[PDB]
Amino acid sequence: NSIAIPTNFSISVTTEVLPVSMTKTSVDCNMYICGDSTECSSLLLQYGS
Amino acid sequence: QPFQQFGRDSSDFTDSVKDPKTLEILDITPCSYGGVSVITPGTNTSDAV
Ligand SMILES: *[C@@H]1O[C@H](CO)[C@@H](O[C@@H]2O[C@H](CO)[C@@H](O[C@@H]3O[C@H](CO)[C@@H](O)[C@H](O)[C@@H]3O)[C@H](O)[C@H]2NC(C)=O)[C@H](O)[C@H]1NC(C)=O
Ligand SMILES: *[C@@H]1O[C@H](CO)[C@@H](O[C@@H]2O[C@H](CO)[C@@H](O[C@@H]3O[C@H](CO)[C@@H](O)[C@H](O)[C@@H]3O)[C@H](O)[C@H]2NC(C)=O)[C@H](O)[C@H]1NC(C)=O
Ligand SMILES: *[C@@H]1O[C@H](CO)[C@@H](O)[C@H](O)[C@H]1NC(C)=O
Repeated sequence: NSIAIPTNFSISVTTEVLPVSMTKTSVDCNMYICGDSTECSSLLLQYGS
Repeated sequence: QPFQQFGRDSSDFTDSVKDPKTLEILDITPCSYGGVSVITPGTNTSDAV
């Protein structure tokens, strides 16, 4: 038989953070593998794609 | 320091060396360092890049 009714109000501001993107990178095989080596470059070419 | 002939690195890549004839340290840097990108409009379109 009872009921509670608020009589006052308040304004509150909250924050929220969401990631949207990350960094972009590129990799070169001929430089990371067989750095400045013609024989190793030929071997890597023979290895496959 | 003395008793040194080669310059190592965290990635085991040579960067410095001592000349046995002039007794002075040198530096090693790969012939290719930067990145190169090429913009093309398509094979049918043209050949200028
Ligand atoms: C419930 O809501 C009522 C309004 O519907 C609030 O009453 C009034 O609230 C304001 C808030 O800024 C009070 O103003 C302040 O009053 C004194 C003046 O000396 C001082 O603290 C500040 O410079 C500011 O002006 C206002 O006095 C107040 N009125 C009464 C009659 O109290 C009430 O505060 C709300 N209740 C709660 C618990 O927040
Ligand atoms: C072989 O290695 C020896 C050390 O074992 C080096 O000896 C050095 O020889 C050079 C030759 O150019 C000398 O330099 C010269 O010194 C004076 C400076 O006033 C002058 O004659 C020339 O302008 C030149 O700079 C150097 O002093 C000498 N070192 C010594 C005596 O401690 C030599 O580099 C190597 N031999 C060659 C490259 O023929
Ligand atoms: C390039 O141009 C020719 C010209 O007739 C066209 O038929 C062909 O489909 C085009 N090629 C590509 C890959 O779009």
